[PDB]
Amino acid sequence: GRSALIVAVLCYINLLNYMDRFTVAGVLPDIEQFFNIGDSSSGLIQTVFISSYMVLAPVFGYLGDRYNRKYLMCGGIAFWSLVTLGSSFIPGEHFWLLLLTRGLVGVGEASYSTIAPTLIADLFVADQRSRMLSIFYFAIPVGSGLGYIAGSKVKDMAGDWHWALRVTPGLGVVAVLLLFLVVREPPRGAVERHSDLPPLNPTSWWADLRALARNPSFVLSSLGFTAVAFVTGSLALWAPAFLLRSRVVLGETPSSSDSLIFGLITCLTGVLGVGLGVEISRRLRHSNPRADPLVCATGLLGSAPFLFLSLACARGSIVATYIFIFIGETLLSMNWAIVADILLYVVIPTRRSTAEAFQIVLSHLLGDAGSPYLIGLISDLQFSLMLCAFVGALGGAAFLGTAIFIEADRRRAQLHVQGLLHE
Ligand SMILES: CCCCCCCC/C=C\CCCCCCCC(=O)OC[C@@H](O)COP(=O)(O)OCC[N+](C)(C)C
Repeated sequence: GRSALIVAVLCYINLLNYMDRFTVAGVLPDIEQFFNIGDSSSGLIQTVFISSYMVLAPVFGYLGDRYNRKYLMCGGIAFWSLVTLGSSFIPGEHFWLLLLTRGLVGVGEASYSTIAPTLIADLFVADQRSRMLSIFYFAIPVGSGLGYIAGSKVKDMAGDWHWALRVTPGLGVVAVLLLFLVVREPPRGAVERHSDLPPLNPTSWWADLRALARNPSFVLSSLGFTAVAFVTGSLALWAPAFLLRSRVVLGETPSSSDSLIFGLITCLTGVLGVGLGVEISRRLRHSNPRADPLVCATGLLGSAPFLFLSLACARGSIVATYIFIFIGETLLSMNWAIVADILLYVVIPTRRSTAEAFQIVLSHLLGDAGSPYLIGLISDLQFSLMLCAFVGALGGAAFLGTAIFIEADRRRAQLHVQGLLHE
């Protein structure tokens, strides 16, 4: 009864998190005009954000494995909300202030995104964990899309680009108050372990890193998740320009309507993919214990041919291409929630924050330092799509390799929880 309200609070804070991530991307051309900057500086904003995020994710993993998770989350939320509200007041003489404030936003969001799913892990069990993680990753893409559209509409109505950063910090003191009042910090593995036992002690951090590098299920699911994130990021970067150029060749248009249509499509396939993936994995898991990574691999390698045929279909019509991309993105998007589950049952509750931090670092590094840096390098159009398909096939092989090792690793972790094995 109280854990449902905790899940509602965490879903709301996740929606706010991605809203604050994308509210500056929904206002980008007026930023490019205000500070007198070219094309590279928007990529510099996003690069500073993701770099601070990746560098400060391991620190908050190490802190959330050993200290009060609710206090660190409250501090992170208060920090990024305060620095956003302060970043609203930057004059046009200094752009590096905007860069530094984006870095601090990245720090706070790294804190929250590293620590938050461990509470959902420690409050529920298998199927209910799967459904509440489904709600969490329902909250991410609606948050991103609504943040873009809210920044854009607030800038259009108010007339100043600064007001795009003034909408989100007002909904941040509410999240801090809710996280202080409603959420109560659960023990590390309260439902995976009886209450009469002494609490589990966190060992050294080097032992945590060696133990997280010695199990193959977690590493291979992280590599599959990395490949999926790379494929989706490159596709979202490439698709609107491709559809515009297709309508240029046909002659319909000699970036607003197609952009909003593709944004609606991305949001709807995100929520439908998370829902369908959790549903199929929960259905199949009872008759097959290795069904989560198999469903991940089926989603990835069954999304591959729909996108592969959309390029051939785009010459004839547009509606069939839209439909086929809508069908492929769902199978691309099951993997978020299913990979979050696969992480949260193969890792000891004294290592889940470090596992989330390592997964964040690996995924964001090999996806976002690679796609806008190598896709644009090899593009300047079919070899980029062939590289995308090769990475997708490698991710499918990684998810099958996860399916080989998921039983032994889940058993070893659940026996380590019960104290029957000692490291
Ligand atoms: C039981 C229910 C209890 C409470 C219910 C509340 C739950 C959540 C509340 C409200 C959300 C509903 C509104 C629908 C959201 C749809 C999002 C939406 O329509 O977004 C508009 C699109 O334009 C966003 O996509 P873009 O940002 O363009 O794509 C990115 C392009 N890029 C180049 C910048 C990378």
